[PDB]
Amino acid sequence: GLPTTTLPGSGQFLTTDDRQSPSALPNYEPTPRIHIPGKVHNLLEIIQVDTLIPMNNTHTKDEVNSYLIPLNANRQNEQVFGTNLFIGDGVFKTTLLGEIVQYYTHWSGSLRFSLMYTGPALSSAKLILAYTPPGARGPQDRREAMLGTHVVWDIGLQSTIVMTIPWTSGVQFRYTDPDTYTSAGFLSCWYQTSLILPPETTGQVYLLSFISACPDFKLRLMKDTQTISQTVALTE
Amino acid sequence: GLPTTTLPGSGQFLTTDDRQSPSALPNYEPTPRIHIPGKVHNLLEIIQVDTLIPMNNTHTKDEVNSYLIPLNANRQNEQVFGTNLFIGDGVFKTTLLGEIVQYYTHWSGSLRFSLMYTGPALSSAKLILAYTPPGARGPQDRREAMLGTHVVWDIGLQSTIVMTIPWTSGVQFRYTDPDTYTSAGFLSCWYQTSLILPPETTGQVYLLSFISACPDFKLRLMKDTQTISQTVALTE
Amino acid sequence: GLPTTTLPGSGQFLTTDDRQSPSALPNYEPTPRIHIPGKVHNLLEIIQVDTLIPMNNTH
Amino acid sequence: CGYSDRVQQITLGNSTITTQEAANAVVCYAEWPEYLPDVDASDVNKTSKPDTSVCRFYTLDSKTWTTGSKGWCWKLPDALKDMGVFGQNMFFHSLGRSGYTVHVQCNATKFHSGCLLVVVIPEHQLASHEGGNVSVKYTFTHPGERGIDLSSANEVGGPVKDVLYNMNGTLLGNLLIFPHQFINLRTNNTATIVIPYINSVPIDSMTRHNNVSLMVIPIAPLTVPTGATPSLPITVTIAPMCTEFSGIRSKSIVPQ
Amino acid sequence: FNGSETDVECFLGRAACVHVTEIQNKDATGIDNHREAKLFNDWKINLSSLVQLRKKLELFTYVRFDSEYTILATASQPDSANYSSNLVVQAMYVPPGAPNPKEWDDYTWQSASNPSVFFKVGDTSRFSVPYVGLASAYNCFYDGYSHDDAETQYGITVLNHMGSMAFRIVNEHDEHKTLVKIRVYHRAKHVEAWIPRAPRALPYTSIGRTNYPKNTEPVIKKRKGDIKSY
Amino acid sequence: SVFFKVGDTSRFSVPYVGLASAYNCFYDGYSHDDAETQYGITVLNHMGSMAFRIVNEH
Repeated sequence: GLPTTTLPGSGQFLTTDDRQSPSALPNYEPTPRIHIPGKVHNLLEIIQVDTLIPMNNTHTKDEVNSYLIPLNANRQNEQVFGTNLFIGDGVFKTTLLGEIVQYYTHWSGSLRFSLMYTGPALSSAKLILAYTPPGARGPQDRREAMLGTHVVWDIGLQSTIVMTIPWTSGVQFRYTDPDTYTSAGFLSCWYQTSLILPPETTGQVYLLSFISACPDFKLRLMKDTQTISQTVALTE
Repeated sequence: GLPTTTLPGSGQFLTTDDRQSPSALPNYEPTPRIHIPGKVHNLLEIIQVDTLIPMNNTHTKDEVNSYLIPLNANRQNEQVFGTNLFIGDGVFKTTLLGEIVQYYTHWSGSLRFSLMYTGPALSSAKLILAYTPPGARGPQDRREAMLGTHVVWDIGLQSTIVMTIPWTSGVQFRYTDPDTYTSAGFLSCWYQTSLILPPETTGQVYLLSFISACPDFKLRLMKDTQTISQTVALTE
Repeated sequence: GLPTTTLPGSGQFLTTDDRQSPSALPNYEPTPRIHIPGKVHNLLEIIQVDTLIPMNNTH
Repeated sequence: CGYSDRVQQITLGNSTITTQEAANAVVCYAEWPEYLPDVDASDVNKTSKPDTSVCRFYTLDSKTWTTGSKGWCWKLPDALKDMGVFGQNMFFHSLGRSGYTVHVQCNATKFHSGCLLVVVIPEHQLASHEGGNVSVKYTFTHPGERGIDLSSANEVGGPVKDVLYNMNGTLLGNLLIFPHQFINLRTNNTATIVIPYINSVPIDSMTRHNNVSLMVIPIAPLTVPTGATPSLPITVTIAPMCTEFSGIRSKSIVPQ
Repeated sequence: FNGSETDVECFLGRAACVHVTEIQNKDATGIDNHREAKLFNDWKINLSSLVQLRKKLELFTYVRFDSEYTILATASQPDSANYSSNLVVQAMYVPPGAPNPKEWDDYTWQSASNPSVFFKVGDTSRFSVPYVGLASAYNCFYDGYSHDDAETQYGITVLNHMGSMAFRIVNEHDEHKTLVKIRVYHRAKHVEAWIPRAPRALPYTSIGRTNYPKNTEPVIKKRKGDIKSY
Repeated sequence: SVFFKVGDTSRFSVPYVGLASAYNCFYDGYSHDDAETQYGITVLNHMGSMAFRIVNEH
């Protein structure tokens, strides 16, 4: 009674196609839906949390000290931080933002860099931390960083320093293929003055660095995510 | 629940059939549509532009002088132009109107022949240019051209001469198969008087000839467009 | 989403069956229809004309 | 009173050109050079506005149209590299939006016969002198202020100097669907082309990417009356209009 | 007329044979013929092969597609006899910015979010890949390299990559010979073109680089006699 | 061009491809007094040309 045609692409098996399929248990009430806290609808609220950054991961075996940026006394106009802002590579790879951006593809959005001091109450220091945009060669000292968009937010009365990281569109998005190009962004910190330790301190103090994404974040295409060239078929 | 029949022509693969097909990326926002200038919706506005005609392409190697119709002094009642108006063949083949009409098939529409003089300001000449319709033998001299639909629009005060080319329907359209029949139209130019050069000029002056299609143009069926008997499967 | 059945007589090729079929030239304007005289809609007006009869066809 | 051609003061910054003979204007397309790529981001703006101090008429070196001449080709956003505040904004930032206004003027007397073709070609990719599976390494592409200089200056390793294929594989008289205007010495002596910004990406580096090649080429050869000089000058001026840059409150110093 | 005959969408939207290829499946290694055209094939899609040797799309500068690859696979080894016993062929559209398989039994045929289809040999499969473009339009005709920095490759400009098609066979058992020919027909939908461009004189000599070939013959025709016609 | 399995069919609809406004099945006249295409067969109102082949090997 109903005439119909064929379509090329018959017997097709798209893996990815959303088609309603009939039920093997057509009449079965499941265990009913209850309310449990922390309901999630999006990975944006997953990556809204400042995790931490391993910056002092320059020791061989991985320990707790991988996150402690070491601060000594009587050093000024010299290096504290320094990083390429290529998330999914280098030191940002093993953050939660790390494997999330390793999951997808081309991304967009501003960030929320945070920074926090671990030292004595009666200690003071001035730390210039500077951002240089992608496509610009990063500064070589405290001088050239100060001519950049320098941030002090000093140590001695304030511990938690947050700086937003504005995003700039390059070729419409961010390159997500493995290269060591140097146009990803650059953040680094310098002693504006020497660290003033309290008397008979005799050691080191440290900083703690966090990273996350502002609500402006964007994730566009999805990828396979090998990361180990993965194949294990072990079942029990 | 829904009874249906077959149709002969099942498993058919029409190459040319507009059928909506399911998406391999069913959920992916693309790079969004922005505005960039020169938006095109039709080939009519492509072929609305007077390009140029190579008329002095009677030299062997192709140079810049292929478009320069040569004008000498002390010649009158003799040849300047002369062409069969078979676009897609001869001297009109390598115009933009050329490969566009080589793309389609049977065509229709009036044209816009243009003509422009390249000489000194204090120079004068009378040039009769004459059109004869398709199906008529073209004139042999300035006399027989003058009894045609003669156009002077002289040289000495006016440089840019445009003449519309009216279209006449033969057997309902224009023959688009390769033959050297002589019922395609004929346009040619004659010196009504000798070219009056300025004193101690001692050389040649030239004319520049353009062609395009008026908005009355029409292109009806599409063809394969070999033009070289084309096959190259080189991929990199 | 749309359940359907079979019908016996599938893969059938009726020569005489009026079915709409897809176009090989899906987008092509033809030579347009003009008016020419003597339009015919039926063989009745063909056979309405007295032709002639060969009766002395005995040679 | 009498002839009243638009020859009044087009003064603009340090530039006070106002040299217009038959001051008719052809724009590239229906789109004017326009500043705003969007409205806002629903935020307070510190948007880089250098149009107060970029809109100068940066002229070029003059070039001598001889009888034995073939053409000249400048890569337009990279012709103005070593010059102006626009060039220092070009190296100083990375990305910028630049609409241009090009005014090519040819000094010619009443007695000189010839015609020129100016043409603005968007994204003019080049054809090599090798002509194989290799092109110029972008050292010979855009010398800046000097052009490719097609007129009998042949070289090796870079682009071809063939003028009929116009480093493109295309054809000379077929080139006019690009914006163009003919300088006819019977009629005019100058030409203006109004170039809006053109790129598939709304904001782009001009140090890396060559938006526009500008070609001035003689279609008809120049026949001077004998006893005069067999050379005529070509002067080209660029006024980058409604020009925008990206690196706001960001760029400190990059020397090169 | 407002009829879709001479407009842009009808102009480029026809389906054309690109990328004829020929694969098989033999064994894990078996006889030493593994790598070139056997057991799998990657294409790295590029309309630069046989859109009449890049002409109608090269007539414009900026385009935007919405592609419909219709993969026609067939059994070159006599399908009439046998060599077709449930010969399921696996196609796969590897998107740009994703690793490419280089082996038949490789991890990125079954990996995560790589659109792969399965169909019987001698039947077809229809796709609709959306506009996967880095720029807002496909820069078919681009001036510029990728960087003055590290610089990805060269001004081929594979930055606006479209995709990479991968074809292979899921079958086994070396005792026999089979051969499968795969022929993909690209079709572009909703084609929006910009910035008309003068056509080429010669058939090309390279992909991506707008080079005109050396040693040329005259592309334009001499007059039959003089400026005197007929 | 269409592709179908052997032993199955394929249905077309070619529109009126006529040079004249009707098919001149019964025409008096040649093609020209000029070059003249062929003869008063009158293949000028051509309908088309069907081509059949096999895509296989071996």
